[PDB]
Amino acid sequence: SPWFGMDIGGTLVKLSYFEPIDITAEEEQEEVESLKSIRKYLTSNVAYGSTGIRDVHLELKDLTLFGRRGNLHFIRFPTQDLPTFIQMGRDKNFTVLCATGGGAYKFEKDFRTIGNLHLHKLDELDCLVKGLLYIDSVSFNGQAECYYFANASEPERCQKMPFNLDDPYPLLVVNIGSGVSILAVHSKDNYKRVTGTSLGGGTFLGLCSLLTGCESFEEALEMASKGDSTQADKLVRDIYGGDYERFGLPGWAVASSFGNMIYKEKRESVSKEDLARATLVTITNNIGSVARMCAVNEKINRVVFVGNFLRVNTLSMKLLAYALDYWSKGQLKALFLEHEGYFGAVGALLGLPNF
Amino acid sequence: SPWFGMDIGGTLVKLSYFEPIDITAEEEQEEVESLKSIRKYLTSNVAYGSTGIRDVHLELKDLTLFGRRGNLHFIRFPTQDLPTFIQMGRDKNFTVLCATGGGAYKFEKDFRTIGNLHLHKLDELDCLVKGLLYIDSVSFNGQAECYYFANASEPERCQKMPFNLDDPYPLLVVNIGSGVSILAVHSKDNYKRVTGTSLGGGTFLGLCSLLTGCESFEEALEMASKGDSTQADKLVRDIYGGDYERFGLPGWAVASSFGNMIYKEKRESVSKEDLARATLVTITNNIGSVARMCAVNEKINRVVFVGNFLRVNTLSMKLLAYALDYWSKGQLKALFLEHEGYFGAVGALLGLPNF
Ligand SMILES: Nc1ncnc2c1ncn2[C@@H]1O[C@H](COP(=O)(O)OP(=O)(O)O)[C@@H](O)[C@H]1O
Ligand SMILES: Nc1ncnc2c1ncn2[C@@H]1O[C@H](COP(=O)(O)OP(=O)(O)O)[C@@H](O)[C@H]1O
Ligand SMILES: CC(C)(COP(=O)(O)O)[C@@H](O)C(=O)NCCC(=O)O
Ligand SMILES: CC(C)(COP(=O)(O)O)[C@@H](O)C(=O)NCCC(=O)O
Ligand SMILES: [Mg+2]
Ligand SMILES: [Mg+2]
Repeated sequence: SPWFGMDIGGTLVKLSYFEPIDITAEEEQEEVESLKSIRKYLTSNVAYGSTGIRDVHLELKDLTLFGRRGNLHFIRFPTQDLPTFIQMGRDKNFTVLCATGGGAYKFEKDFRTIGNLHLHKLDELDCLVKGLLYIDSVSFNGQAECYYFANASEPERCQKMPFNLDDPYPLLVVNIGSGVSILAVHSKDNYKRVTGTSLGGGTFLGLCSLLTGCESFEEALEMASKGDSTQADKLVRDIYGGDYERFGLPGWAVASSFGNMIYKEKRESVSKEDLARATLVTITNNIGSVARMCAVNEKINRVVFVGNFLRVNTLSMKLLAYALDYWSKGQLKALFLEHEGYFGAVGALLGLPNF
Repeated sequence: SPWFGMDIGGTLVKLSYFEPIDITAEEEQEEVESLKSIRKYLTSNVAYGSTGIRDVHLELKDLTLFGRRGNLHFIRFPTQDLPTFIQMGRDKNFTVLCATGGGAYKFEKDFRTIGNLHLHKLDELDCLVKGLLYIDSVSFNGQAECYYFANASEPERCQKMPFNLDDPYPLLVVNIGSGVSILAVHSKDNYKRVTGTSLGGGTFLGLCSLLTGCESFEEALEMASKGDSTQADKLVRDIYGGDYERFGLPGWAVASSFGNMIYKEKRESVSKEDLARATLVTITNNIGSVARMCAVNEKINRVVFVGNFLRVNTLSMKLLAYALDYWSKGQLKALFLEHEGYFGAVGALLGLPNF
């Protein structure tokens, strides 16, 4: 029985797979052909079908788990293609699946079309916390799982640097997926969802597809990297002529996101790249402001950002870093994690002894 | 010297004008022709040029102010047309102007092209608080200035009803203009800006103009009233197949605003009206969530929404009413005000004895 953990989100399916590497001569000879066939397919390919990708760089090598040495693999595909994944799962050639995310419920009846399959569902928040605390405790092949941006307010000094979660309590976890959930973790047993926002990575991608015609998340990020968001955004200085110093708003801060788009003349001169950047900046800053308000409210100064909205997205990471640093006068730290999108999948996999 | 108060915003200029009605026979005969000419122009017209409007329905009749009986008029035009207002102010025919808003600073040098004019600038937040507490204390021609939506969670029962601010402390004031400023008013002397958000009425109008081609705020509201925002928004049930009951998210709540727009097929079947509604719903709910988080943080259960984003906008008012009521289990009251956009202009006018 292959060891999988699956987090089925609104947008992406995330899959963690533990490949045993201590396979004895007897076990290897007595391996079922279809089980041996899955292991070879998963480790001999980095693209699966037309939409599955294995994030080779995230692999945890020579991990001990359930008393076996093996490697932890990380795989992702769009939730839209889960039916293809399932139809191939029913391939005549071919087992316990721990699943979390909204789609463990939505697609429960579909998984049970695989006759030799028992589906155990696990709570999304439970799996996220367990997964995060586990990955950080085994480290990233000896490197820190958790990093931050030192001197996030100074550009010529800003650089990524490791961060130590040896005691990670208390902790605010901001999960930026399709939407946004915010968790307060006080201990490994005491955590709660304190709020969320529907203005998440789906909002960026949805709005940006509407405004610019971009076809992918990556194309949107690369358009955004070429844009100037101040072309679409009305700034404090467009209203004051300078700074609003009585309340500490500098002239370059955004007063109204997309506020310059109320003028036909400005809508006509704005580029898709500007709009892509304005969308990203607007979604990111609003998340950072909500996160800041929860942190102050929960009296928690470490805020960890996870989820896939930040994959290959350094612009948002820096925006979040700079924003928490600036508005909090340094008392709030934005924290990031190499395995950002996969913690639910890992936490699900860790629920395997419970069945 | 005419008595004006002017709040020059990022989008709209708001003007309060006190028309004296106790004009004695001597004063009337000895009135300067150009001062008599301004009074007749302002009270004999409801549209001024092509963009000025007098909100006749908001007039405060037979008010006593600075020891004179008169009427309080409320006028608005786009900040874009302030230069026209000023060039006509320099008309050879023709005096102290108290001004607030970012534009009192931005256009300070322009006002001084009017030779017989002394410009005194006043702080925006100061004027807002003074104006609000003053209008509510003189009432709306005997009716309550402040109202709310009783049973905001039940549709067949939801109705506007008066609300009493005889003691209005503490108070959270959420000013939804181009952007959003949030004030905590603990007393008439002790108030502070506690946060804000750049996702304000300019964001709704800017995004909606981009997405739908609407030419005006009113056209956007009327498009929104015909739309179905769930066509653009991904809901909890699109992800879970139903409710996320472990954390009390019903299946109809928005999981990801505009989240369904990541699918080419859905972008192709969505209508401008749907997009108009999704924009309004997304901006409004995010403001209501931020407001809820400040209220809980400031330990204040009365939240007053002002600014012009809500003029002729009952959909947003109800969304804000329902949202504060629902998420707070009834302990938070959304409050609204007949004179929503004009409190800064009134507060400025009240600074007149100080000069
Ligand atoms: N390859 C990708 N395909 C689609 N969306 C991506 C991709 N990479 C990053 N994203 C972003 O991640 C977000 C979803 O992150 P994720 O945490 O997996 O969400 P969910 O749990 O809702 O599926 C998307 O909204 C998008 O902004
Ligand atoms: N006639 C209108 N023209 C333009 N915007 C309007 C109008 N009526 C309502 N609005 C909305 O009010 C918002 C501005 O409100 P207001 O409080 O006057 O802002 P500001 O102080 O920044 O000028 C606009 O963003 C728009 O959403
Ligand atoms: C409902 C969700 C937990 C779904 O999880 P996801 O697929 O985004 O990982 C998340 O989208 C969310 O919390 N959205 C915010 C909804 C709200 O709090 O109003
Ligand atoms: C800067 C402003 C006070 C300008 O006032 P306005 O013209 O919107 O009435 C307001 O747009 C605002 O507070 N925006 C939010 C900016 C922020 O807090 O990040
Ligand atoms: Mg998720
Ligand atoms: Mg204003």
